[PDB]
Amino acid sequence: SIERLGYLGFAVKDVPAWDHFLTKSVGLMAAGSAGDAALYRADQRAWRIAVQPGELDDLAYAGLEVDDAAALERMADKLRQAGVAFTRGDEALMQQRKVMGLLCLQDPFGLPLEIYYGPAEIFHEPFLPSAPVSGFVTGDQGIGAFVRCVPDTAKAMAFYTEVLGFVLSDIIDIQMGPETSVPAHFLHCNGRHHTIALAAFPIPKRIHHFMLQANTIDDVGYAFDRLDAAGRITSLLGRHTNDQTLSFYADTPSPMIEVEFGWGPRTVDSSWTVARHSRTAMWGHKSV
Amino acid sequence: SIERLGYLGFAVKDVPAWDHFLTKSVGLMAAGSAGDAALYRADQRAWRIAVQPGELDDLAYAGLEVDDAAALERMADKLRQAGVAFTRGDEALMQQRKVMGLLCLQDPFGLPLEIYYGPAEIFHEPFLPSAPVSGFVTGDQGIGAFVRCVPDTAKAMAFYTEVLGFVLSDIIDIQMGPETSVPAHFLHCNGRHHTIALAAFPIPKRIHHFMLQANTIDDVGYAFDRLDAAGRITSLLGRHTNDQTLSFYADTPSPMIEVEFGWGPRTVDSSWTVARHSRTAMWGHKSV
Amino acid sequence: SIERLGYLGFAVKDVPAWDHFLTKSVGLMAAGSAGDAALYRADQRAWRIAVQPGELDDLAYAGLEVDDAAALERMADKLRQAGVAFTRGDEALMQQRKVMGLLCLQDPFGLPLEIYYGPAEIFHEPFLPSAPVSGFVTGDQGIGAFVRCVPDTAKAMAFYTEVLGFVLSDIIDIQMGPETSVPAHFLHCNGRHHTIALAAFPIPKRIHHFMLQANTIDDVGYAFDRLDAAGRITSLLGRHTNDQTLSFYADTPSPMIEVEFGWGPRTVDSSWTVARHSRTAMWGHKSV
Amino acid sequence: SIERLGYLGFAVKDVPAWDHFLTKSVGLMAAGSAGDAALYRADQRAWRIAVQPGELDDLAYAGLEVDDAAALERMADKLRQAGVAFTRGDEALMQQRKVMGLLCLQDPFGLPLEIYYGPAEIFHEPFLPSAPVSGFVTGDQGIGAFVRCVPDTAKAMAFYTEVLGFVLSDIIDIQMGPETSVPAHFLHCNGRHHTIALAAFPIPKRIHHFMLQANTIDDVGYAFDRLDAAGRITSLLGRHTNDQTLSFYADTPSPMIEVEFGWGPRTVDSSWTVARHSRTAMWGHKSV
Amino acid sequence: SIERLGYLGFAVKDVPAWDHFLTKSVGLMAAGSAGDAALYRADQRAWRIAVQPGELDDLAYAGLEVDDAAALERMADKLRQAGVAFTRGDEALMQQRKVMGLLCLQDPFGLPLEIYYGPAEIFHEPFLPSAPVSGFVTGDQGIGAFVRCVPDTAKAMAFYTEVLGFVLSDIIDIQMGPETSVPAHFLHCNGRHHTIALAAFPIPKRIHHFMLQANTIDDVGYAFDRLDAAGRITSLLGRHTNDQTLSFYADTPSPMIEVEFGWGPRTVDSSWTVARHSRTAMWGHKSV
Amino acid sequence: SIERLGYLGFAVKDVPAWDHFLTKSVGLMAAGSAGDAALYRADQRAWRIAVQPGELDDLAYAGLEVDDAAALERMADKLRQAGVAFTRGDEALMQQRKVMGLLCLQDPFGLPLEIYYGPAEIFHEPFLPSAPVSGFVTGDQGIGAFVRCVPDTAKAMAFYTEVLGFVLSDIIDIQMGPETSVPAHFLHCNGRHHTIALAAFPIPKRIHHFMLQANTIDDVGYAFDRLDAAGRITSLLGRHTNDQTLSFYADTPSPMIEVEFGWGPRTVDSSWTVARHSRTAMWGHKSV
Amino acid sequence: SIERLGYLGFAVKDVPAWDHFLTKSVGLMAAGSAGDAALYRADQRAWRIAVQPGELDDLAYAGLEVDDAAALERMADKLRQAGVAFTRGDEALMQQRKVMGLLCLQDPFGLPLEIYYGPAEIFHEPFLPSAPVSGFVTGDQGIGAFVRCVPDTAKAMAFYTEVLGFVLSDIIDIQMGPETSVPAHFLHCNGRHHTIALAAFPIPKRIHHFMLQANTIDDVGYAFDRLDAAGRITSLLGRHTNDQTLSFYADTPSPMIEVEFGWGPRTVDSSWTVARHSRTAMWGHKSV
Repeated sequence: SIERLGYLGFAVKDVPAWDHFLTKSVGLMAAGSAGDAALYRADQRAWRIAVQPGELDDLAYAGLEVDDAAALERMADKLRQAGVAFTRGDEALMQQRKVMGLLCLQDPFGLPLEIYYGPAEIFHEPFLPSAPVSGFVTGDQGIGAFVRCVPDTAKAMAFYTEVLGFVLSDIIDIQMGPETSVPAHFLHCNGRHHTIALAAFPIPKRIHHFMLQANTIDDVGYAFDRLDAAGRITSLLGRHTNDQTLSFYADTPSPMIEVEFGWGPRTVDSSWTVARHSRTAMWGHKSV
Repeated sequence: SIERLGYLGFAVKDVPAWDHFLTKSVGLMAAGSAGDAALYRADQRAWRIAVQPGELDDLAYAGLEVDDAAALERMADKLRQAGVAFTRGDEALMQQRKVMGLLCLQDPFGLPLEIYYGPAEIFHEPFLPSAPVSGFVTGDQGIGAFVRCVPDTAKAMAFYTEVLGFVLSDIIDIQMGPETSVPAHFLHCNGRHHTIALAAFPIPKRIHHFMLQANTIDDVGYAFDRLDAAGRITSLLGRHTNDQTLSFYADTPSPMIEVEFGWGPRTVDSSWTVARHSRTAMWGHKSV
Repeated sequence: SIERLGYLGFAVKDVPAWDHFLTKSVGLMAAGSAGDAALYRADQRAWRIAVQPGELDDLAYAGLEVDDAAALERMADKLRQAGVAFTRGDEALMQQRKVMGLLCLQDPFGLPLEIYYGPAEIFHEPFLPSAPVSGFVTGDQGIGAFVRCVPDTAKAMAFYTEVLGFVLSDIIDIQMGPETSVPAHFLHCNGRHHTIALAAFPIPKRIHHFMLQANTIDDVGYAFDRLDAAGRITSLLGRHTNDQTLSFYADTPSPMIEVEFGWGPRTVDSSWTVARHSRTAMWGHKSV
Repeated sequence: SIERLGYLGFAVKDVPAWDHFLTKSVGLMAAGSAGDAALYRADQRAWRIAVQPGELDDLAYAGLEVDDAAALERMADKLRQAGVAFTRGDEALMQQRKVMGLLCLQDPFGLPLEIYYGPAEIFHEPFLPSAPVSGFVTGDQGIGAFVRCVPDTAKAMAFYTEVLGFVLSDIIDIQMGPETSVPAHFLHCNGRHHTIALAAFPIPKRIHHFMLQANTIDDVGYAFDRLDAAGRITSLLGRHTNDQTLSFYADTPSPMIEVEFGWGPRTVDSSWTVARHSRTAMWGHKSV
Repeated sequence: SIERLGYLGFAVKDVPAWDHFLTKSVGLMAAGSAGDAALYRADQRAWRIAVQPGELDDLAYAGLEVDDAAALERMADKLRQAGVAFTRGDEALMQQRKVMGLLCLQDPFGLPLEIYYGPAEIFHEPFLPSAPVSGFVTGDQGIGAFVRCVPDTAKAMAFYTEVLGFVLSDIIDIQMGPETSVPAHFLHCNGRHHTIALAAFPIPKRIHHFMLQANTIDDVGYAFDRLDAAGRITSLLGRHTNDQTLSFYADTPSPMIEVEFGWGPRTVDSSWTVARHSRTAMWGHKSV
Repeated sequence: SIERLGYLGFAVKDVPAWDHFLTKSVGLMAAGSAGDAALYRADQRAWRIAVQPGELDDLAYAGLEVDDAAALERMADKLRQAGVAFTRGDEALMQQRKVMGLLCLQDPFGLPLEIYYGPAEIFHEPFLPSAPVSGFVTGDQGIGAFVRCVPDTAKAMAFYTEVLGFVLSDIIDIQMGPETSVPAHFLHCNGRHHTIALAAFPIPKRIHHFMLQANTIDDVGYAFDRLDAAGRITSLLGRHTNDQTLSFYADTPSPMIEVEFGWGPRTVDSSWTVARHSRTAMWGHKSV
Repeated sequence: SIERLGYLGFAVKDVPAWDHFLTKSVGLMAAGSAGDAALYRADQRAWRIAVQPGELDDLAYAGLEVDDAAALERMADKLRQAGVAFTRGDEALMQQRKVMGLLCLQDPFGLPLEIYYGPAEIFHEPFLPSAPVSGFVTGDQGIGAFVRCVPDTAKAMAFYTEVLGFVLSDIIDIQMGPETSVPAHFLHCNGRHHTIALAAFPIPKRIHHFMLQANTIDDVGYAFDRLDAAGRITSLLGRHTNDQTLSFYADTPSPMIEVEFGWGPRTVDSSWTVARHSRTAMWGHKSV
């Protein structure tokens, strides 16, 4: 099974705006380029987020990491047995993403996924944030999480759990209208409460948002002000019911895609009980 | 196997007396109603104890929790293989108990059991006790425990262990008369020393008592005085030989059903050795 | 010297609104009455805040605590030597405030102060909050703090430091207009970063606000939502530069008097260096 | 000033009953005799409690310890300056109490006090309790405490504080009748919340009770049962408002003198604030 | 497999001498009798060592504990499969040893073994040592250990490992004469470095010695002096190479059987590497 | 007495080279300018190091901090009593250094010193290093230290100790030639092993070097490589005998002035014993 | 699978130079001889490194340890199944290496390997270093590591992983020339980041170097100076990218074989992710 979410690639209309957003606002470290993709770091990895020009203004691919070569062949076997089409990344792609091997596939609704092993680390170029952020919580929990929009949550659930090995943490019924709610399913594949959530939102984007976790509450507080100065805040500070991440939300430069910048969630394990929540926020998160 | 005891429902003759008892005396939080049942909370769960009108003046049902949907189907399989009759809770029942799925059955002596998964949590309405109690120890150990009266301990034991997956912790020989004792069997299904004890007491009730565990010794001390002011104390403070819960006992408003309010027990695991004790109390617990 | 701020008395136009505000919103425990004053508790003390009817809609008095009878006589000596008028609280007043002895005086600008020793504690009636708040940080640091408006900060400073024994922690230049700032002086008399701050604000009230410190960040988060539901929020969540209290502000029912509800500040001692800050907030606290 | 209470001597009508009481019930170690006094140990000291035959059935003397020879001469100087009569213990007395030097005096109401230094320790005969008690909390806090009955609390207070250097911790108003209470004053001379309390009780004895502090709550629980088997319990388990000792009370064999056997109190220091309490118990301690 | 050594029974010529030895010297608690056996306690168990009259002056039986009824049936199955004769303890024997079930067998060289489950605990009669010893280390590691003399170590090894499930920890070559050594094999069945050691010593007894582990180094030091006063010391204080127990040895009243009284050994687990040592002592243990 | 070294000002020939050196190499944060001085930060202070153009290529002034206004007047009194000339910084100077008050003087050999209180902090502009350094150890220990060259160590010693209140930590005899050594005296004024060392080196500069302390050993390791890439290393990694700072040395752009970048020293207090060392390095620090 | 590297044997041209090197420089304890091999200790083992005369001037054999006799037979089975030739060490060899059993084989490129169990420990002759080194980190992680030169890394990898059970930790691309790098594969068999690394270096030796890990950073610092005094340093202090060992390198007396003396690495487990690094050093390690 997938061990963690390791990287994200966005294809966007305003590369400079994304560059400023990820560095001066979010605090990531600019790390050069690979092909037409600008690269950004959050830790020791050669890169975590890639930004390339494109009309999509959306997530273009997600990297799903495994721990070694044999694990990757086992994922190939799982894909074959499940009838899921995939191709093996060629040398150029391997070089482009800085990995030792990868399988290219899509989820049932067209999001390209890349299952890989052997990513590049560059400890000789220690991480230096572009804005005051003490650091990000990554490690075995990967880069963070994202909320995947899908037209059929049950169909998406079967794929992510049965094929990729993610596990359901819990569900939140997100009230949309007076008598309309959407059951968001939160899935884990390691200690991070969730790495991918699945929801049938009426949004045209592949994802609703991606989440990064910072080391301290002040990191979050300071980041709020930077995004507020940029005019991008979409939520006040708040804390989620299920993972208890204390965060705020802001718009990325791609319309309808937000970022969640947070701190201090609960983590999970094999004893996590599936439960249901009627609200996204235990406190705060008022929409603005 | 069952992971924990999650809820209890009582059917009683004096609903107002039970309401005052659970709130002003015990300290639980009133949490509205579902159908004709008044609901009470001890933590983040939407409810833990339900009280409905009825002539039984007894425990009407017990909710036995599992961690996910697949676990529930596996319990269904265990019931089928064991020849234990059960039905699937319909939508109305699921809505009534605020769960995602449930199986309805009885133990061999008529106590209705509900095996469920996916309970509702309401972190946006943080727990507020009705009396000075710092909190209850629940979490993975469930709401607490109860002592189930049975006519045939061996028969009850086979069902709870072989069918439901509980495990024997230890036995106490409870001296009843000059040359008469009853062997109480204490069963666990998680870290709580026991969740269900089985005993052939000559009492007309389904249970002898239910137990709640508070966070501090002062919680217990203060609760003693509140129940004493109410004229309900049945035991002085004391500590059990087997789980070493330091507690007192009091009458509930239903005759012959008591409550045990305690603190600081030992917890168990796979290395817990079956042992036998000749007394219920290491110290205290004098009957009054 | 004064050891800590122990109590506050308000004289207000809307006693019921203050009652609801302190209980359902802030979380204090209603504790009966003394004379025409409604009493509120935050801990083991018989009372911490008193609310009496009056047109002032302001702080009517502040209780400044010392540790014993001899300390009180020494404060009397300090007042005499400094030429500050004072009277000794009579039996009725002692009974009213539940103290063993008190001196009644005013600060140079008319705020009545009561220096006392021997307050009443009622551990047999353990604290029970009226809203979900885990508890307040009081103890040797007293009930909290307040910001005292004065027409002459230097004059006020001499009195609070030379006569009462408070000590300057630091200064914040609070920008009021384009080319106008007010130098707020923050004074301590124990580990609390400040107990009284002195500022020449153009506000008609004796105080700008009073501050209570809760045990957890969630206490603060939950309280924000309760005050927001009441329509009283005046600041978003934020953190101060000098004491690093993470808080929000809200209006009390008395116009121009606010409450600050906070968590997690730095504490001080004899090694605290006087420093100057150009902003009140390290992050957040946007005015709304 | 006095550093700690080091020993107590009782003169009683039933020496065998006291012997059984201190050993089999309380758990002290029999330690032979000195003259006509039977000796009992609680720790490394050669003795802590002495029992001699006499019609008093009361406390005959209390040993007040200082840390060295010079400290004792300084106490002599304090007594001289205060006009308090005293004599120097002769060689026989020094040998009898196993000390290097002592001053013999009385408090203003006739209780003999012995101020001493240089007590004997016998680590080569390690402490062995006579009943199951894990140990007593003594050390720098001395053997324990006692409540001294006096006809004039103010007079007693001046002596214990001004002459002997004890310090007021707090006061409890002990309700005796419908409209009658006695203000008990609790005095410390080290970390123990109090070593001597002063109260104008209408009891014919020099003391109301003496208190010993055990290491664990189980020590207390087990001791309760032993004293209950002996028919001596006078209070149920409970916890005091001021020192928060969790204890029970029992009769000694001398009528109107009780023992308090407790655990887990708060300790004090130079920052302890004088406060007043309206009840002796935060919870429990119901009289039986 | 066997979980721990739970009890030992000796058959001796001088019951009074053994009684004094186990109580006044070793510190065990006398606990009455069962049949013609005097019982001794080291902890919460109703008994740990039994002493009965007999000419053997040797270990008469050893109790090997398992955690539950099913485990005992599994041991029965192992014995059957291995062709090892055994009988089921009858009611009288079960009553005599205070257990819920037992299998009676012998090791290949005639030492009676009793495999049992469900021992009696008596927490209402808390442990009280007969001599100054703070306590013994037992719990999941059982009562202690013994060194079993055998004529054929390989044969004994096969039985204890293959049949009973003990595991080899390490070996010490014990030099007997100028060119003669005996390879002692140390076996564990839990965290205790060893519970049974196997050695081909030329001693007529079933065992060379049994070992008890005390809580502190002072326990050991004080015990040394008590056994020295009794004229029983056989070794000076020392520390073993393999388990690093710091101990001394003394004679029991049965000739050629000693006791080892120790403290502070290393404990083991599944990662313990088999190693060989050329000496029994890292330091000390000089024979006297 | 002086509490800590708070700031340093350099007057240099190559401002751009110093700018690159302090930011890209050392890791300090550029913080704008005040007058013709470029400012650099290491923490929450508005500035720590100032660089202005000048032919000196040397330390132009050192800021010595005290905790409050009264402390500054007391230093003025000490200067007056000692006959040391000083002037009071005017408004322009106060504005320039961002302090509430300052005294301007020189040490006996012409180094300008500024004794000040009330420095500016800017927590709303959190520290962001210009190179990968996790942070600096400052706080109550000030910015760091420097080694002051003097022609007469005894004369310098009398001034720094008797007038400014520094305290001798220890001495190192620094071997210069075959039969020539210089006794460097290391002085503290807080927990930092030394803040100023005094040595009669034959160097034309006011100081031999200044020292900054980083949070981790990796900070130091990474910094070494950055300075090595710049061609500035003067010592290999090493650790001092007296403070046990683990550091390396590098040239600043001003000839004969170096920087020491270190980690992990011992800290001092009132119990630090004056001792003498024959070498500067316990290990390493080979000159290159 | 192999549990750890337990010993190394070198065959060298200058035995005295190796003797001085391992004792006076590295700090190992001389431990006599076995046959023509001089023995050296690093801990409780009778020996860790053996040095015998020979023209090879290279590693002559490596001892690979397993935990018991059965484990060794299982390794024999693995060798048989894989078609790898091996012989059983005879009595003389067993005596020579001080082990209870061993299999002699070679890796695919001629390095003799000895798989063994039951090594000799000599706690009665406690370790005494020959130079100031506080101790070495060995225990379950074995003596240390070595870098094995091979002509075919894939072939070597298959043998060490598939046959011996080592596991790939990570890879470093070691740049040799302008457009030439060698992919070093680092393998673990316990918590030590690696025990054997495999690399196709163009060196005539079996190994590039062996590594020892000392307890403290000062151990490393002091050792650097000792090797520098000997003229043997080949690298400055530095820290590796992958295991983060902070070390230096020095020449052994055998040309082209070095020693790495280090401290403070990361350790591994089953969750270690295979990653790739482009440099050997995160910082330092400049070649000299």
